[PDB]
Amino acid sequence: GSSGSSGGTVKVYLPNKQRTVVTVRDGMSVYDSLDKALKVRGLNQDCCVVYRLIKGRKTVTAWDTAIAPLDGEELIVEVLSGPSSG
Repeated sequence: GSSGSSGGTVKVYLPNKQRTVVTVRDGMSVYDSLDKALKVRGLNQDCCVVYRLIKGRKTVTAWDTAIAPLDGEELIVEVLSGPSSG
């Protein structure tokens, strides 16, 4: 959404129709990053997924992955759920 803000942070969209701004570090991973983002609610990196904003497409992300290559972007943290098949 309209947000004319440019600095050293990132917006994290939680599944709790909520969002949290985190600091962009060049070392930590997405897990250690979204870690709190989850704990804050009590979520876990087991039944949760993070989507990246690419050309307006939720591109799943890895936990082991780094958060360095995430300068100026937004991730969507959701809970793994849905009818796989059937």
